[PDB]
Formats: sequence, structure tokens, C-alpha cells
Amino acid sequence: MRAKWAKKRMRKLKRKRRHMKARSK
Amino acid sequence: PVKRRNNGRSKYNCGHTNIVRCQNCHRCVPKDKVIKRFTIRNIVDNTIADDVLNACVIQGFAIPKLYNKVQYCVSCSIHNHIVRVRSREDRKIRTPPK
Amino acid sequence: GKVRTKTIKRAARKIVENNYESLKPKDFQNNKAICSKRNVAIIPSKRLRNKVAGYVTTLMNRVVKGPVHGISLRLQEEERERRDNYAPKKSEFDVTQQMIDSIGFKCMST
RNA sequence: GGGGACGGGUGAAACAGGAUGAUCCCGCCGAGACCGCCGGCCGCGCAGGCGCCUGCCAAGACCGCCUCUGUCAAUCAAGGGCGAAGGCCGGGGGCUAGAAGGCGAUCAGACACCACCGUAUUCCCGGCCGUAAACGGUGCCGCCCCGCGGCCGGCGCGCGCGUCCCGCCGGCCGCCCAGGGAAACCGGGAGGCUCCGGGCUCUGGGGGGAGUAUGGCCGCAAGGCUGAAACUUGAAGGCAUUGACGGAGGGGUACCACCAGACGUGGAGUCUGCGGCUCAAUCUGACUCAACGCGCGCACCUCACCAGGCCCGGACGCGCGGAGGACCGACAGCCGGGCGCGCUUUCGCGAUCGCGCGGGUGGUGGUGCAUGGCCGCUCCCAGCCCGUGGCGCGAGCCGUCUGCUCCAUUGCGACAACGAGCGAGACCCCGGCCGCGGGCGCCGCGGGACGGCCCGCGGCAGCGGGAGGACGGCGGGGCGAUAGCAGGUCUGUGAUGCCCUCAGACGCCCUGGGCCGCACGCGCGCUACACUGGCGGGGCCAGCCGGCGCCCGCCAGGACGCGCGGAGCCCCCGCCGUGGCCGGGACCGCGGGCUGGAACGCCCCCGCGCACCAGGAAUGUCUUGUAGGCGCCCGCCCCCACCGCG
Repeated sequence: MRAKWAKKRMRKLKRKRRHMKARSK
Repeated sequence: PVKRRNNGRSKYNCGHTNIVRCQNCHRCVPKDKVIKRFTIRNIVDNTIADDVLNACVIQGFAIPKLYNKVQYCVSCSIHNHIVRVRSREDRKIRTPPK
Repeated sequence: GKVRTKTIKRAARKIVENNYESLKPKDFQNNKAICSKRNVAIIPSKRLRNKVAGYVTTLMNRVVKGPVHGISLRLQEEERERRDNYAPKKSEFDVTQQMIDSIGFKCMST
């Protein structure tokens, strides 16, 4: 299910990007 | 494109049907999309049927029949040849063969 | 055992209708002589002639007993025509009641 | 409690389970989930969804109606409620299954699939979340529209009277006439639409980037909702047709496939190709089947390669020169394997013409992916297709068959097809059998066999036998459809485009040498590994097709003549006798012949006496005169076959 796995990969990366912004600001 | 009008299941006037398990493959298939073949076989093999009757002491005994409904998924049915890939015109024929 | 070729089969059917009187049903040798006349049938090749003559023998045994399609028998034709043009005597065909009364004919009424 | 040893689990296993008695059988009890078969082209609900029994409570559509109201309606931003599953937050509860985790297999690996154990979860209550391929991938209300059936609910009409029949209304459906559509399909619309307008809401505008970024809102979180641009790219996508492929199904079919058997290769010693290596050169072609004893026998020639050499065999036509000298020949020495080849030299000869230019003649030189022709392969296939008619916008289908039969589109029964054609068969060569004619010689012309007969079974086509008959159901070959391969050959060719070369020649010859070398890898073959054998005498048997004598020599071979002519195996008697032995015959030292101009080629005599004691993983060919064994001839050829074709 590459399209579902693509959205799982995307969500995981947006979660990480939120964590980096949480470390700052 | 859309291969079948029924969409491969008999769901009419319905949004959800019950879930049946394919007996061989143990999968979850909707009740509408299931093979549903009912079989009445005698309890014993027909090769050993007459000799069981001779052996049976009870007079007027009738050999028990086994009544079971075998339900399978499309994958767990095409591979056992219960249903066969048909020609586009033959697919439309809804009458049971024989 | 060996399926006959369409040329052998077609030719044999033409020979049997043309020489139906000349050919005899169970004898290949008698029928080989008829087919090899270079008059009622011209077949080049000894093996072709033998092959056509053998089909002809099989087809002739079929013609006498339960005839088959593709062969025109004058003898059967006259008998078929006789029944086709036969008249069944006084014709029994000559001799829903509400509908008859609706026309007003009222035939056979009461 | 009983009884006794294995249970589980799988595709096959294995990990756990068991004399602390498992599995199995029966009684009994606890726990939680769940409601079978009936169960559906049934029904209900706004969707998500909904099946134990017995109540309780409130509903809803539909139908019927001479009941009331009098436009109260339609569709809907914002707003409200609902919303599968999974998730989350509190309480519980905890039987099963089971995200995670752990194991046992698998495999190259496997922390996957499969087995096993099992946490969250699954279940209830009070909330969050707000999403699904939440699908009829089809918003809602309204009108008309073509038949033909099924089911469900209500109601009416006949009729004996039946869970009939014919309606009506609402629902769920199947087929489908038009019509629509790019088509699949829709036809209770996706109809009434380039002949376009009933009303209302929502969404899209090439494919990515990207549902990303950022801001907002929302949620406890997970996430939801709203939602870019820079930048990139020439297509992405739909539906259908034809091929190809499938670890897709149904038919078949073949010892180039297997069963069942045989006889092998691979192991070894040799023969002989190919790659690699080495070279002065080891000329090259080509590499799965469909390259590798193949390009028909390499001392020279072949021969294309290497090291020296020799000329013209550069025609013809022009400007020029030129017959007493254009050209061309040489003795002796000298150099040079050599050749007046050149040199010294000093005698010959006669346009056989020279030169320059233009133009040739050649070339086994390249490019087979520039080509012809020829062959190989697909295909030991049975398939390929035309005219006219039919169907679709068309690509392209029908014929040309998903039935049966056959070696085979081989037939038959059909059939929007109806008639054809090619390939298949027929044909041709051979063989065996019988006549007739001929005859230095067995060789000319015919026949015979067709699934005909008989018995069963089959509309049929055929099928299985039985026979008779030399011969039985494709006896073995030759020919070979359609469309292709960018298969191979330019080194077979006065086949040939173009490039190269073109008198210091890639012309054509001449001498010498290589192709035949060889740490090695591989492909055909050959001979062995012995006693069913080796070795000695004797018998002696062919066929494609075919000469001999006499004398000498150990043979090999020779001389001199002439007109002719023939196998092994096997059989028979001896011997050796299980020993690498007398199996086997590789190597290697004298020697005797041959052929040619010349051995390095071949033959032969006495030595000499290698591996190999049956060949691993693999792999090939074969069904009667076949396999295998065993000889023999021919092709190429001075000689020469472990090769090919017979």
C-alpha cells in the first residue's frame, strides 16, 4: 500500500518537524 | 473499469452485511460475497455404505446424512475450483451449471 | 482411424450421388472399379483413387441404411414427394365459446 | 472418574504439551464473548449500521381515505446533531482472537508470509476523536420517458375460492427499445443536450512539488480541517483493440519431453575444435538452444598471417618525347637462400612505346547492422489469409467454432456470415510383395491397402479390437505456409553500394616459416578399464557398391605385367587364467618403407609398457530391424579419419 505507507512516512516526518520546533520557540 | 454490476456481492437495500469466515483460508468475507454451497453427503463413504448396513444389527436403520454449508472467499474458492474464471459473456450466466 | 481429407470426402459425396445405381454398399473392389472409369469420375493418383473409393464404400453402406446429408437419392425423393403431395382423405381438420358468441357466429352453440 | 503413550502443529517440519497420567471419553462447574443452519438479486434505517428469549418505552416510512390545514414549500454558507473500525481518557471486565513483543521454521538473508506463546485491544458504562475504496467511486427536490420478468409491503377487482388471477400505489432489482456516451457501460439514466436554459448546493481546470510549508481553528494526544509558492516536467490519466507474458484456468501434444527401460557423456589416456596464454606470425568467421570434426583432409599450393623478394599483368585517351633508338634482354665477376635482382661492365633488342594528366584493371581488405542470393531459426508448428456481406467512430473483429474428432483449421455437426485460396493431405524418391515385358548386368512398366471387411461403440467424424493379407492404420525420406529475425555468410561467386588500398600494390607471383604452438578451462569424438575377455590357428558373412596376377620383402612396400573381383562380428578348437596380468596401449629409442620438388605427413619392425580396476554434481540420445555392438565405402586428398555422409 505505497500511498498509505507514503502518508505514514509523511506523518512521522511532520511529527519530527514539530518536535524540533518544540525544542525551539 | 467496473467488471461486474453486482460489484461481486449481492448487496441490495443494505449498507453493511454480516461477516463469514472462509472455512479453508479462515479469512473475513461479507455474507453477500461468499460461496455458500450447501452439501448433503451420507455420513459414511459410498464404497463402505452397503457393508455398514449389512453389519448394522438394527433393522430398518437409515444411514445418517451429513448436512453442512461450505462458505469460502474468492481466493480460497477459485484455487479449489469451486468457482472458475469465466468468459465475459459466460460470467453473465447466473444459472447454476448442471 | 485416418480422418479423410475434405477433397477425398467432397469428391466421394459427388461420386455416390452420380453413380448411386452403379456403386454397391459393402465392396471396396466393386466400387474402386466404378470410380476408376475416367468417365463417371476422373481421379488422378492411384492412392487418391483408393482413398476416395474407400470413403465411397463407407458412405454407400450409410446410404442404404438410414441415409445421410449431402447425398441426393432420386429413389427417396419420389417417396418423400408422394407423402408431401399426399392428401389425407376428407381432412379431419375440416371437422373460447364466449369469443365465438362475441363474433355472433355462435357456431355449435347449445 | 476411566484408560494407557504419545499428543500438537504443518505443505513438510520444529518449538512448547505429556507416567506431576497428556491427547481421548464422560459427568460437573466457572468466566466472558457471541448469537449458527434458517439468512436472501428478504426487509428496515438519515447515513454509519441492524439477527438469543421474554417483556417495557417511544417511534418511522408505506398503503387506504368524500378527515383537518391552506402554501405552511425546495436546496442549502454559517450553526447544531450523528458517524464503521482503529485510537485516546477515566471506571470496570477479561472467554476468544490478537497490532507490539518473544520464539520455531523458511531463506542467500527473513526481526516476513506459516506454526507457537501472548500484551494493548476486542466487551460494557461516561466521554473525546471525526476518519474509511464512509462507493452506486453516481448530491437533493421536480417532470416525461419501452417493453419484459422477479421479490417485498399495503389496497382494490373479478372468480369458486386459490397464500389464484388482473390491476393500483410505494420500495428493492435483473434484462433492455430508442436515446446517450471516448468506450466500458447507463437505460427507475449516464435518456429527453453543440437541436445545447426546471430550481438549489458542492467540487474540478496538465502532471509533479504537495496535502508539503507557514498562519489560523479544533482535539488530551494521535491527528483533523483550511491550505501555498518557489521550483520542475511533456506528458500524466481514462476506455478499448491487438500481441507478448503469467509461480492463471481449461483443453491437448512431443523419447529435439518425461514414465518404463536402454545406451552413454562427464572420470582417464588419446584425437580434434573453441576460449586463454605465448608469439615474428600463431589468418580469421561465430558464443544458449539456433557457436565449439562447424565454415568438406593446412609439409609447398590451399591460405586469407609473418620475414625477405619479383615484375606488370596501370587498358584506353590526350600534351610531350620518341624508331638509331621509346623500351627492353643479358655473359663474367660481385652482392644476394636466391633472381642482371641489383652493381661493375658492354654486348644484344625494336614501339612490344615512355612520361605527366585523366581514367582504369584488380584486392580471401573493411562494413552481413548498407545489400542481393543462399541457408539457419521461430516451426519435428498448424497455422496463415482473400472477395462480398454483417458489427463497431476506430485500431480491429465475424468467417477463422470455448462442441466433438484427428499426426494435423484432420474432419464432422453447427453457426452474421457466405463462398475461396495457401500450408496439411495429395505429390515425389525408396523399400517389401505380385504380375507382365525385356535382359552383358536385374531392370523397365503396371498392380496391391482403402481404416475395405467382421464385431462392439459412436448423429457423425471416427474409436477399440479381431482378422485376413508381403505389408494396417503418419514404413523411412524429399518438398515445405504466413509473418519476421536488424541469426549467419561481402573470405564461394564478372553477386555488390560505399570506405580503404591501388607499381615501396591489399594486384599476381617467389623462397622460407606459421595456422598443427601451449601453466590451463571447455565441446564433439576415439580407445580402454577385461573372462560374455585377451591371444593363437580354423570355418566364414555382406551391402552403398566394387579390378587383378606373378614374384620378391618381416611387414610396410616394391619390380614386372595383365583383364578383372568380396567384411568384421560370430561360430569352432586350443592357451592364459582375476595378476594393472598376456587387460589396456599412451609414450619413447634405433631401424625399414612411401608420397612429393622438399617432412615436420603417413605406414611398419624389435623394444618401451601411461593413466584407466567403471567415473561426483550434472547431462544427452533412443520404441524393431530401432538402440547398441560390429565392420565397410565415399567426400575432401601427394600422403593422411579417432570426422562427415552413406
